[PDB]
Order: sequence, then structure tokens, then C-alpha cells
Amino acid sequence: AKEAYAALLLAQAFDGPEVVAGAALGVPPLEGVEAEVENVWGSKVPRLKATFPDGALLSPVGTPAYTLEASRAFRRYAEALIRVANTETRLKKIGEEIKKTTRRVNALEQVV
Amino acid sequence: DDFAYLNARVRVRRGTLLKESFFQEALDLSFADFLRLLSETVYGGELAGQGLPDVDRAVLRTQAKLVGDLPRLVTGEAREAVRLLLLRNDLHNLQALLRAKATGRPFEEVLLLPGTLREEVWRQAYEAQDPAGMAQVLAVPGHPLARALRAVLRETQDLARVEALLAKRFFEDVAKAAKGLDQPALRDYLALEVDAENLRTAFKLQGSGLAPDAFFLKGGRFVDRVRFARLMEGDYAVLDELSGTPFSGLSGVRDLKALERGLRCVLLKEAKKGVQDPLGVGLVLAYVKEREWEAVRLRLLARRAYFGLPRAQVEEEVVC
Amino acid sequence: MAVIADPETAQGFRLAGLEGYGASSAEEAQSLLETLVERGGYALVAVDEALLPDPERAVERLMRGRDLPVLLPIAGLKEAFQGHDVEGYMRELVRKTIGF
Repeated sequence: AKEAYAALLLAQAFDGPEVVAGAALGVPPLEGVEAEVENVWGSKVPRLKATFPDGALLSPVGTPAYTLEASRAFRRYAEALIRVANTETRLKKIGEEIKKTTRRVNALEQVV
Repeated sequence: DDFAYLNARVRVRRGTLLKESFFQEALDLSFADFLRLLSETVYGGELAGQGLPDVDRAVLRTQAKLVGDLPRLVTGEAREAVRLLLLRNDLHNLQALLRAKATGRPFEEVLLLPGTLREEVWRQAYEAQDPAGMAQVLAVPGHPLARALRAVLRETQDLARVEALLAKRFFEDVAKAAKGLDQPALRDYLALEVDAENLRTAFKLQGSGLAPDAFFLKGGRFVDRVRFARLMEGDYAVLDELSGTPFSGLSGVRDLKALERGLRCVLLKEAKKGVQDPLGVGLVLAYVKEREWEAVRLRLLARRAYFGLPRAQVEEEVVC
Repeated sequence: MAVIADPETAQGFRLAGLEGYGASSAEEAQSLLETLVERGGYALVAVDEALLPDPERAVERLMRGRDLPVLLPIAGLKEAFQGHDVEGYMRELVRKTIGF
């Protein structure tokens, strides 16, 4: 992704600007949060995945080349950035639980 | 028409076209060291801080006076060819202005490139109502796109179509206008640019499924409607029929990155013939385009140096 | 939805979606944090290693039980990133859960 990110400046040093002007808001760029319920103890907690369309071509016709190639990286970015957004948050939550459970374990196990 | 002034200037400026070993050197002289290197060369008078963004700006101003000048004189044949160059940078601005104006982005993040209309005129054009009003701003200093846009606006004033037609139409208009300038060298570069443009459109839009003519732009040579169709619907074999042309280098390459790379080399080589034509347009093409290609290389190498990236990955990417 | 890194690198974001913002205008980003929550239609916010994705307390002070984007690790740009990859995984497991 970053390959093209800096490469696409070829003379596009300020036609990034142009291209975002000329082409953007042409594949969905905001909204698509699905709040999810899953096992949550005590006073409840939501998790979620926010996925909705987000990366391809949207410019009219060919227009510059680096544009198209760069926007293609978003396909590979956006999408991927979602997986870690949704696994890494699950991971830490279930972590707490894991701990919190062992907490009671302790009290019960050697207090009561 | 004027080659008196014109030629004498062109000969001096070519004297500061960096030595090949410079371009080798910058690769291995780190970002600080790069900053020194640029500053000791002619672009250096615009080393205005010291950092990567500073390189980009130094290039803009250094080119602005050195290339942006030729249309700024009179309107001989060469100036007309160059006018097309300034027009391409404008065109990019013009597309941005159309989507920006309709979708509520301010003028302010549009940053003008060197242009045939003055900035305050541009400011007035953005501020000048509908695309008709905008076009009306454009028509005043002498501009074939102004009328071209106006003709498009009678047929529809739906933005997306206006964009679609804006690229398509500007280059259809240029093609005929350029064809009347009446001597082989200018015609030859123009024709080769057509082949290349058709080739890139077909590659990039592949699988959008339409007819070759649905996206074909006139001027053909070795890149024709049949080839356009075959690839755009999907098939590489098109690239194997471009052997037996000056664009021989597509027959051992297949990707888009490599595609632009090869194409860029051929056009440079083609540009290199014109030192046997100091009173032909051959010399102006070679010099002006060369100053741009120098610019490409300075800027990439600036980035490479800034970010410390793998050497073998970028060294090729400024070499033919 | 939203992210931040330097402007100079940010642009890429700015192409398809990622209606990002600068990230060298604050070395606290709290400023941005709140601004982000003004609309709150962005369920995703992530940051470089420029800051650090360890003092989340800003978020806790603002959301205060209204889980809104977990700040995620990016990293300024690759130049190596895989070394501290297998590390970022291990760095987590010991201080979470149990120490080995």
C-alpha cells in the first residue's frame, strides 16, 4: 500500500489534493457499524464490526493512473484494517473477563 | 515562429541538466545529504527550509519560471505546443474544481498549478456560477476548452457526465487543433501520446465491460479500437502485437507499474531525437519534457532519501 | 471512518474514505479525540506509534462507559515492523491474564 503511497507522488505531490477533490465520496466512506452482543458479565458491554463498502475506482473513466492504483490500495487497506479492529477489541475484552473470573476465584478460594 | 530569442534561451538552460552520476549519487546521499546536494544545484535557490515538503515546493517554483514562461511570451507554434502543456495542468485543476464546486469543498484546498489563466481569474471562475458561468470566465483570454465545455453543457449539466465529457472532450479538441500545426515532429509526439493514452485507459478500466469506442479517443497509430477492445474485455495478447512498433518494450512486461515505466522510457527516447532540429519543434519538445523528467527524478529520490527505503526498489525507478 | 498520522503521509488515507486529520498539531491528540466524538459516527480511530497506544485514559475520561473506538496501532510507515509484531503479541500476554 505504502509502495504506491509515496510512489504515486511522481508529480502528484499536490494532485493528491486534486484527486481527492475530483474523486472521493464515490465508494461509501462513512457509516456501517453493527453493534454486537456477545457474552458480557456484570453490567453489559457492546462490541461491533463496522463494515460497509469502501474501496475501488469511482473516478469517471481512466483519468491519472497513480490515482486508480492508489485507490486500489485502499481495497487492501480498509478491508484489512477492519479485521484487526474487530479481533483486537474482542481479545482485550475477553481478557478482562478471564482476569475478572480468576479474581472471584481468588476471593472465594481464600476469603470465604 | 521566433526562433531567435527562443533558441538562444533553450541552449543556455540545457547547460544545467544534471549529470547522470548526480542521479546515481543522490541515492546514496541520505536525506540531509540530499538537502545539501539539491541546495548546491540550481534548484537550491529555493531551498527554503530543509525537509521533504520543502523539496516539493522548491521544484514547483523552480519549474514555474522555467517552463511556465514559454506560453507567457507570444503565440508562435512552439508556444502553442507548450500551451497544451500548461493546459494539462490546468485540466487537472478543472476536474477538481468541478467535483469540489458541486460537493461543497472550499476553493481553498485546491492548489493551482502553473496556468494560462491567472489565479484571481480562477478564483473568479470558481466563484462564477454554474459550469456555463465558469466557462464564460474561461472564454475571455483565448481558450479552446471554454467553447468545448460550453458545447458539452447544452447536452447535459449533470456533474458526473460533465467530468466524463471533460476529459474526453478536452483531448478530442486538442487532437484536431494540434494536427493543424503542420509539421512531423509535433505530430509524432502527439500521435504517440494518443497510443499510450488509449493503452493505459484500456488497462486500467478493464472489466468495466464496454465497447472499445465507448472509451476510444482518436489519433490512433499502433493502438487502435480492436486492441482496445481485446484487452479491456480481458486478454493480455494485445501487448504482444505491439512488437513491430517503436513500442516494442511491452512484449516482455505485463503489469501496470511496468507498463507506465516502459512507456515513459519510449517517450523519453522519442524526445531524444530532436537535437538535429534546433529550428524544428524537436528541440523544444526535448528540452521542456526533459525538465519535467528531471523533476520526477528529483522528487522520487527526495522521498527515497527521506524514508530510507530499499535501494534496489527505487534505483531502477528513475532509470531506463 | 477516521484515523490520523502525519499530513505528509495522511493523504493516502484521504483518498478512499478516511476523512483523516493531521497528527502533528497535537502531541496529546485529546483535542482530536473530543472533536471525533462530536459526531461519533466514526467507530474507528487509530493512531501511529507516534503517540503510543497505551494511554487510552483520555478516551476513558471522555466516553466514560460508552465504548467508542479503541485506539489501534498503526506505525508511521514500514521500514521494519515485523520485529515488534511477534513482540506486540507477547508484550500483551504477560501483563494481561497471567505472566508466563
